[PDB]
Amino acid sequence: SLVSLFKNTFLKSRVIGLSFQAQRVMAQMAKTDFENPDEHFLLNDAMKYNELVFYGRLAENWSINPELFGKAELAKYNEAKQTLIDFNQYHALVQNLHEFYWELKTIYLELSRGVATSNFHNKREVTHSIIESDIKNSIHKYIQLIDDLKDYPEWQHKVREEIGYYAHMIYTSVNHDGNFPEIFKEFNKVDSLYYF
Amino acid sequence: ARLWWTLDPSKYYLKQISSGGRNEILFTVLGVTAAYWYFGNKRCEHYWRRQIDNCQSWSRAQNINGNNLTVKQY
Amino acid sequence: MRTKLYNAAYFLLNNNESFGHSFGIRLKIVGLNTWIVGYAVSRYYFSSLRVKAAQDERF
Amino acid sequence: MLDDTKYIQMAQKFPRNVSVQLNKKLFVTRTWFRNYYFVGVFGIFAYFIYNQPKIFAPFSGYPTTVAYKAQPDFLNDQVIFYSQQRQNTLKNF
Amino acid sequence: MFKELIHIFRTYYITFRYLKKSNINFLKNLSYTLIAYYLIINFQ
Amino acid sequence: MNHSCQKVFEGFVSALYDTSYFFRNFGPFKATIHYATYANYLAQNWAPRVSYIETSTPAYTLAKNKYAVYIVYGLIGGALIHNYMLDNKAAQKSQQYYLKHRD
Amino acid sequence: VRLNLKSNVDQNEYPFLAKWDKDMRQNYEEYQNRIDATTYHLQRSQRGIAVFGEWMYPRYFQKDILELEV
Amino acid sequence: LPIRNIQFARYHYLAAVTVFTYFATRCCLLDYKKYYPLASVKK
Amino acid sequence: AESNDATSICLESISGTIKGLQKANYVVEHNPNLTSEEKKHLKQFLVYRYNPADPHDQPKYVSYWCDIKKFPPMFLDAILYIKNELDPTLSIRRSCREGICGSCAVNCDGLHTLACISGFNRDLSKPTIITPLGHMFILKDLVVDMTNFYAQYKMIEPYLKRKTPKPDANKEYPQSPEQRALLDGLYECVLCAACSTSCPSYWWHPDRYLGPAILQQAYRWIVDSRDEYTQERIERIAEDVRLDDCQQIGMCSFTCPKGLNPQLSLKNLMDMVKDFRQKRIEQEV
Amino acid sequence: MRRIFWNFKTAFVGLPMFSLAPKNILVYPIVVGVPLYTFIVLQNSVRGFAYFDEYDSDVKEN
Ligand SMILES: CCCCCCCCCCCCCCCCCC(=O)OC[C@H](COP(=O)([O-])OCC(O)COP(=O)([O-])OC[C@@H](COC(=O)CCCCCCCCCCCCCCCCC)OC(=O)CCCCCCCCCCCCCCCCC)OC(=O)CCCCCCCCCCCCCCCCC
Ligand SMILES: CCCCCCCCCCCCCCCCCC(=O)OC[C@H](COP(=O)([O-])OCC(O)COP(=O)([O-])OC[C@@H](COC(=O)CCCCCCCCCCCCCCCCC)OC(=O)CCCCCCCCCCCCCCCCC)OC(=O)CCCCCCCCCCCCCCCCC
Ligand SMILES: CCCCCCCCCCCCCCCCCC(=O)OC[C@H](COP(=O)([O-])OCC(O)COP(=O)([O-])OC[C@@H](COC(=O)CCCCCCCCCCCCCCCCC)OC(=O)CCCCCCCCCCCCCCCCC)OC(=O)CCCCCCCCCCCCCCCCC
Ligand SMILES: CCCCCCCCCCCCCCCCCC(=O)OC[C@H](COP(=O)([O-])OCC(O)COP(=O)([O-])OC[C@@H](COC(=O)CCCCCCCCCCCCCCCCC)OC(=O)CCCCCCCCCCCCCCCCC)OC(=O)CCCCCCCCCCCCCCCCC
Ligand SMILES: CCCCCCCCCCCCCCCCCC(=O)OC[C@H](COP(=O)([O-])OCC(O)COP(=O)([O-])OC[C@@H](COC(=O)CCCCCCCCCCCCCCCCC)OC(=O)CCCCCCCCCCCCCCCCC)OC(=O)CCCCCCCCCCCCCCCCC
Ligand SMILES: CCCCCCCCCCCCCCCCCC(=O)OC[C@H](COP(=O)([O-])OCC[N+](C)(C)C)OC(=O)CCCCCCCCCCCCCCCCC
Ligand SMILES: CCCCCCCCCCCCCCCCCC(=O)OC[C@H](COP(=O)(O)OCCN)OC(=O)CCCCCCCCCCCCCCCCC
Ligand code: SF4
Ligand code: F3S
Ligand code: FES
Ligand SMILES: [Ca+2]
Repeated sequence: SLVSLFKNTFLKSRVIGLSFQAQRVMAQMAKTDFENPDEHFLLNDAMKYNELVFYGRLAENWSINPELFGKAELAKYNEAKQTLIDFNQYHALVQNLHEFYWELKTIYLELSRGVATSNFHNKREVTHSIIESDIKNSIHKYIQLIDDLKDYPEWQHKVREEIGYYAHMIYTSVNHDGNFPEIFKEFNKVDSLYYF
Repeated sequence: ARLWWTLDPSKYYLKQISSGGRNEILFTVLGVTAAYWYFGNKRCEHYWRRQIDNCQSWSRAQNINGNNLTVKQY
Repeated sequence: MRTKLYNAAYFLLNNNESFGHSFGIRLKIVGLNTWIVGYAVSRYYFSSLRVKAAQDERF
Repeated sequence: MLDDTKYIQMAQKFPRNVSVQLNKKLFVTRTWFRNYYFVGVFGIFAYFIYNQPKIFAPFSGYPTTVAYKAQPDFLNDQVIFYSQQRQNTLKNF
Repeated sequence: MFKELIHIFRTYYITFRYLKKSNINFLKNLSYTLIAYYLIINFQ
Repeated sequence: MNHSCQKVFEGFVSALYDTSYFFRNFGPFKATIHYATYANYLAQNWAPRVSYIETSTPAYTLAKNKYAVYIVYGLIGGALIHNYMLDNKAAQKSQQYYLKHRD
Repeated sequence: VRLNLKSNVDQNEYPFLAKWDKDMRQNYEEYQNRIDATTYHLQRSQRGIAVFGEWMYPRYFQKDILELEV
Repeated sequence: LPIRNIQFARYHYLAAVTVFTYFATRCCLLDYKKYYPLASVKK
Repeated sequence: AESNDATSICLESISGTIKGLQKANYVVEHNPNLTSEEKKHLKQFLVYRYNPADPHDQPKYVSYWCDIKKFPPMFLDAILYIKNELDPTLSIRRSCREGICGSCAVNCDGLHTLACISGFNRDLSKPTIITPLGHMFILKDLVVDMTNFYAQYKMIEPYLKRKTPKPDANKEYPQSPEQRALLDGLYECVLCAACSTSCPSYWWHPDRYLGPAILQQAYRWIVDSRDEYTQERIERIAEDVRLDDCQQIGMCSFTCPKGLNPQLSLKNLMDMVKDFRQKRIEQEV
Repeated sequence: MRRIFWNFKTAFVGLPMFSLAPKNILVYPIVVGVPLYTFIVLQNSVRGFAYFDEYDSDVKEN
C-alpha cells in the first residue's frame, strides 16, 4: 500500500514535529492576553501556531495503520496525538475566555462611545436598563468564572487582570447612584478593592 | 513623531523552509510556462488576422425570438 | 446611573510648541497620503462620468 | 533565557471543563460592527481594484460586437437588416 | 504602511476598536491578494 | 427601547447567533473552513520569495540558496526576450505570407 | 468643418430627412468640440515620452478611444 | 541576522509600490481635454 | 414602561451641542453684589464646579474676586483661601503642601501641574482659570478619578524581583555609584499623572496604552541593576500598544513639574524593545 | 444641556489649528506635485502646445 505508506509517513512527520513545538506555542498563548491570544503569532512570528491548529484535527480524526509503525515509534505517535488533543482543548478554552473578554470590551466600548467628546449626536445623561442588565449579567458570569477557576491560581490571576480591567473601567464610567449598588453588588465584594 | 518608513523586508515573512530556501525556482518555472502559453496564444490570435469585406461576410439579421429583423417606416 | 463626564484637555490646554511640532509632521504625512488617495479617487470619478448628450434628448 | 515558569505551568495545567456562556446580543453586535467596518470601508478599496481596470481598459471585457447593414423595402415600407459578427478592436487611434 | 494605516485608524476612531487582530490580519491578507491581482491584471 | 421591540430584537439576534454558530460548526462546513484557513495561511505566509534570513554558515548553505535570485532573474529575462523575438518573427512571417499571397 | 445650423432639406417632401439633418447640424458644433478635445488629448499622450507616453499609448488609452468612437 | 538579497528585496518593494501607484493614480497618463481650449491650432 | 427614544436623544444631543457652543464657558459670579471699583483691586478666579451627586447640578465656572495680598502666591493657596473664606464646599486633594505627594495635580491656568508649587499671574486684569485634569473623569469640582492610573501602575509589577539568591543574607545588593546615578533623576516621580493627562496618546487610548509615568516607572525598574527580570519586563511592556502607541510628543517632559524626562525614558524603552525583538532572533540560533 | 469649556483663541484646537494645519497639510503636495506636475505637462510639449487639427476647422460650409 504505497498510498497508505505515504499517508502514515506524512501524519507521523507532521504530528511529531508539531508535538515538539506545542509546549512553546501554548506558553506563548498563555503569555499573550485575551484580547488577541494569537497576537504574537499574527504579528511577530508564527511559531508553528497555524500548523498546530491545522494538524490537531488531523491527529484527532485521521486513522492510523499500526503495521506501518514501530513499538517506540507508535508510543511516540500516541504521545504526540495526546499532546495535540491537549493543545486543541487549551485553544478552545483560550478562545472561550477571549470571547468573554471581548463581550466585556464591547460593553465598555458602548459606554465609551456614549461619553466620547465627538459624540455630539448620541449624548445620553442616564444609563439605560438594557445596558445596565447586560453589565449585571456579564459581571455575574465573570464572578462565576472566577469561582470556577479556584483550583488554578495563575489562571484566576490572569483572568482577573485581563477581563476585570474593563469591569473596573465600567465601574468608573458611571456615578454611584440609581441602581449602581445592585448592579455592582458582586463586583464590590473583592473585585472593586483589587482595582484601586 | 516617530520615523517608520523603510524599504527593508519584514522578519515575519523572511523565514526559510526546512529543506532550504523558499520554493522560488519551481514557482518561477511555473510562471514562465504560464506566461509562455498566454503570450503564445495572444501572439497567434493577434498576428494572423485579416479583414475581408464582401457580400458573403453579411448574414440576415434576426431578433432574439429568431424571426427576421424588419422595422416598419412608421 | 448618571454617566460621568470630563473636559477634553486640548480644549483647555495652552498651545505648546511640542504639539505643533509633532502634529506638523503628522499632518504632513496625512496630507501626502490623502492627496494621493484623493487624486486616485478623482481620476476614478471623472473617468466614470457619462458622455455629453444632445439637447432635449430622451434615452 | 526568559523566566517563563508560570506561563509553562499554566500551559501544562489548564481546566478542561470550564466554559462561559456568551451574550448572543453582544456577540452579534461586535460581529456586525466588524461587518460594517468591512463592507463600508474595505469594499471601497476592493471595488476600486476590481473596477478601475475595467474602466481604464474596457475593450478587453467585450471581445465580440455586431455590425449592421440596412436596405430599403419600398413596396412594404420596411427596413431589412443584415448583421455581422466582428472582433471588438480599437479604431481611429 | 498598512500597519501604520490600521494603527492610525484604531487609535483615532473609537468604533474601529471592535475589530480583532484576527480581523485586521484577514483584511491584510485580502488587501495583499487584491494588490497582487491588480499588479498582474494591469499588465494583461 | 419598547419591551415588545426588545423581545423582537432579542429573538432576531439569537436567531443570527444560532445561524452563524450552526454554519460555522457544521461538520462539512467546519472541515471546509479549517482546511481553507490552513491553505490561506500557507499561501500568505509561505509564498515564493527571493530574500530570507540566512541562519546557516557558508559551509552549511547550499549553492541554490545563493544563486536562486540570479536563476530567477535569468529565467524571467530570457522568457521576456524570447517572447519579444517570437513576436518579431511572427510579424515577419505574417507579412511575408500575406505579401506572397497577394500584393 | 463648421456646418451651418439651417438645414437645406425640404420639410414638405422629406420631413424625417429634414428633421434628422436639422438635429445633426444643431448638435454638430458641440460634438465636434468634444471630438477635437479627445483627439488633442490622444495625440499629446502619444507625444509623451517613455512611460509618460509612446511606450504605452495605444494599449492603455482605451477609454479615450471608446469615447472618441461614441 | 544576515538577510539574503536584502538589496534585491528593497528594490522589488520599491518597484512594486511605484508600479501600484502608477497604475492607481495614472499620474504619468494625464488628461488634456481641459487644456484643449488653451492650445493653438495648425493647418 | 419605556419606548424607543433614538430620535428624541439625537435631537436633544444636537440642540445641546449647538447651545453649548453658543454659551461656552458658562460663568456664574459668586458674589454679584460687587462694585467694579472694588473689582479693580481684586483678581478674578474662574473655578470649575460640578457635583454629579446632585441631579440638579451641571458643570460651570464660578467667578471669585479675591485680594491676592492675603495669602502666599500659589494656586493651592488661592484655592484654599477661596474654600475657607468664600465657599467651603469646594473639593480638592492636598496632602504635602510642598510638591511631594502630587495629589494637587490640576489644570492650573491651561497647564497641568501641582497647584502647591505653581504661581499664578499677578496681573489683576487677566483672569485665572482653575479646572481639573482634562481627560480624567470628574468626581466633584477639582477631584478626578485616578483609579485607572493606579491599576495601570499596578500592572507593571513595581517591585524588585531577583532570580539569584543573596550570597550571604547579611549584606546589601551591591550597586556602584554609577549604577545609582543611572537611577538618579528617574525615581523622583510622584505619580501626579499630569504628564499622562497631557499626553495625546493617553487621551486617545487610556487603557490599551500605558501612561508615560507608568512606562517611566517600568524603565526605572528595568535599568535598575539589582533586578534580574530585565528581559521579562521588556517583553511584558512590548505587548500590543502598551508602549508602541507613544509618538514622542515630549509634552510629558515639558509638563513634568519635577523636571524629569519621561520622553527620554520612553525613547530608551523603545530602543531596548527594538533591540530585544531583533536579538530574540539573532541570539537564539 | 451639554456645557462645553473651551478656550477658542488659546487652546491647541482653534486659531492655532487654523494657522498650523493649512501650511502643514500642503507641504508635500505643493513641493512634490507642482514640480512633478510641471515636468509631466511640459515633457510632452517639447516643441509647443500645438493641436494638430485632424479635422477641417478652417473650412466653413458656403
Ligand atoms: C498550478 C496549477 C494548479 C493549482 C492547484 C491548487 C490547489 C489548491 C487546493 C487547496 C486545498 C486545501 C489545502 C489544505 C492543506 C493541505 C496540504 C498541507 O497541509 O500542506 C502539505 C504541504 C506541506 O505542508 P506542511 O508540512 O504543513 O509545511 C508547512 C509547515 O510550515 C512546515 O514547513 P517546513 O519548513 O517544514 O517546510 C515544508 C515545505 C514543504 O513544501 C513542499 O513540499 C511543497 C513545495 C512546492 C511544490 C513541490 C512539488 C512540485 C511538483 C508537483 C507535481 C504535482 C503534479 C500533479 C499531477 C496531477 C495530475 C492529475 O512547506 C512549504 O514551504 C509550503 C509551501 C507553500 C506554498 C504556497 C504557495 C502560495 C502562492 C501560490 C500562487 C502563486 C502565484 C504567483 C503569481 C505571480 C505572477 C507575477 O504543503 C503543501 O502542499 C503546500 C500547498 C500550498 C498551496 C495551496 C494553496 C494554493 C492556492 C493557489 C491560489 C488559488 C486562488 C484561486 C481563487 C480562489 C477560489 C478558487
Ligand atoms: C466647506 C464647504 C466647501 C465646499 C466645496 C465645494 C467644491 C465644489 C467643486 C465642484 C467640482 C470641481 C471639479 C474641478 C476639477 C478640476 C479638473 C478639471 O478641470 O478637469 C476637467 C474635468 C475632467 O478632469 P480630468 O482631466 O478627467 O481629471 C481631473 C483630475 O483632477 C485630474 O486632474 P489633474 O491631474 O490635472 O489634477 C491637477 C493636479 C494638481 O495637483 C497639484 O499639483 C496640487 C497643487 C495644489 C496647490 C495649492 C496651493 C495653495 C496655497 C496654500 C498657502 C498656505 C499658506 C499658509 C500660511 C500660514 C502662515 C505661515 O491634481 C490636483 O489638482 C489634485 C486633486 C486631488 C485632490 C486631493 C484632495 C481630495 C480630498 C479633499 C477635498 C477638499 C476638502 C476640503 C474640506 C474643507 C473643510 C473646511 O472635466 C471637466 O471639464 C469638468 C469640470 C469640473 C466641473 C465638474 C462638475 C461635476 C458636477 C458633479 C455633481 C455634484 C456637484 C456638487 C457641487 C457642490 C458644491 C457645493
Ligand atoms: C459621490 C460618491 C459617493 C460618496 C459616498 C460614499 C460612501 C461609501 C460608504 C460609506 C460607509 C461609511 C460607514 C462605515 C464606516 C464606519 C462608521 C462607523 O464606525 O460607524 C459608527 C459611527 C457612529 O458612531 P456613534 O456611536 O453613533 O458616534 C459616537 C462615537 O463616539 C463615534 O466614534 P467614532 O470616532 O468611531 O466615529 C467617527 C465617525 C464619524 O461620526 C461622528 O462622530 C460624526 C459624523 C458626522 C460629522 C458631521 C460634521 C460635524 C462638524 C465638523 C466640522 C464641519 C464643518 C463644515 C463647514 C465648513 C465651512 C468652512 O467616523 C466615521 O464615520 C468613519 C468613516 C467616515 C468616512 C466614510 C463615510 C463618508 C460619507 C460621506 C458622505 C456623507 C453624506 C453626505 C453629507 C453631505 C450632505 C450635504 O459611524 C456611523 O455610524 C456614521 C457613519 C457616517 C455617516 C455620515 C456622516 C458624514 C461624514 C462626512 C465625512 C466627510 C469626509 C470628506 C470626504 C467625503 C467625500 C465623499
Ligand atoms: C475551481 C478551482 C478549484 C481548485 C483550486 C482551489 C484554490 C483555492 C483553495 C481551496 C481551499 C478549500 C478547499 C475545500 C475544502 C476541502 C475540505 C475537504 O476535503 O473535506 C474533507 C473533510 C473530511 O476529512 P476530515 O474530517 O478532515 O478527516 C477525517 C475523515 O474521516 C477522513 O478520514 P480519512 O483518513 O479516511 O481521509 C483523509 C484524507 C484521505 O486520505 C488519504 O486517502 C490519503 C490522502 C493523502 C495524504 C497525504 C500524502 C502526501 C504524499 C506526498 C505527495 C507528494 C507529491 C509530489 C510532491 C513532492 C515534493 C514536495 O481525506 C481527506 O480528508 C482529504 C482532504 C484533502 C486532501 C488532504 C491531503 C493534502 C496533502 C496532499 C495533497 C497536496 C499535495 C502535497 C504535496 C507535498 C507534500 C509534502 O471534510 C469533509 O468531509 C467535507 C466534505 C465537503 C466539502 C467538499 C469536499 C471536496 C473534496 C475534495 C477532495 C480532494 C482530494 C485531493 C485531490 C488531489 C488531486 C490532485
Ligand atoms: C480558499 C483559499 C483561501 C482564500 C483566501 C482569500 C484570498 C485569496 C488567497 C489565495 C492564495 C493566493 C494569494 C496570492 C499570494 C499572496 C502573497 C502575499 O500576500 O505575500 C505577502 C508577502 C509580503 O511580504 P513582505 O515582507 O512585504 O515582502 C514583500 C517584498 O516585496 C519582498 O518581495 P521579494 O523580494 O521576495 O520579491 C518577490 C519575488 C517572488 O518571485 C517569485 O519567485 C515568483 C515568480 C513568478 C512565478 C509565477 C508562478 C505562477 C504560477 C501559475 C500557474 C497557473 C495557476 C492556475 C490556477 C487555476 C486554478 C486551479 O519576486 C522576484 O523574485 C522578483 C522578480 C523580478 C524579475 C526582474 C526581471 C528583470 C529582467 C532583466 C534581466 C537582466 C537584464 C540585464 C540587461 C543588461 C543591459 C545593459 O509576500 C512575500 O513575502 C512573497 C512575495 C510576493 C509574492 C506575490 C504573489 C502574488 C500571487 C497572486 C496570484 C493571483 C492569482 C489569481 C488567480 C485567479 C484565477 C481565477
Ligand atoms: C461630502 C461630505 C463632506 C462633509 C465634510 C465634513 C468635514 C468633517 C471634518 C471633521 C474633522 C475632525 C473632527 C471630527 C471627527 C473627529 C474624530 C476623532 O477621532 O475625534 C475623536 C476625539 C474626541 O474624542 P475624545 O477626545 O473623547 O477621545 C476619545 C477618548 N475616549 C476613548 C476615552 C472616549 O476628537 C474630536 O472629536 C475632536 C473634535 C474637535 C472639534 C473642533 C471643531 C472646530 C470647529 C471650527 C469651526 C470654524 C467656523 C469658522 C466660521 C468663519 C465665518 C467667517
Ligand atoms: C475622508 C473619508 C471619506 C472618503 C470617501 C471616499 C469615497 C470613494 C468613492 C469611490 C467611488 C466613486 C463613485 C463616483 C460616482 C459619482 C456619481 C455622480 O454623482 O456622478 C455625477 C452625476 C452627473 O454626472 P454625469 O451624468 O456624468 O453628467 C456630467 C457629464 N459631463 O450626478 C448625478 O447624476 C446626480 C444624481 C446621482 C447622485 C445622487 C446622490 C444622492 C446623495 C444622497 C445623500 C443622502 C444622505 C444625506 C445626509 C445629510 C442630510 C441632511
Ligand atoms: S513623570 Fe513627572 S509629571 Fe509624570 S507623574 Fe511623574 S512627577 Fe508627575
Ligand atoms: S507626552 Fe505622550 S506619546 Fe510619548 S514622549 Fe511624552 S509620552
Ligand atoms: S500639596 Fe502635595 S503635591 Fe501639591
Ligand atoms: Ca535590569
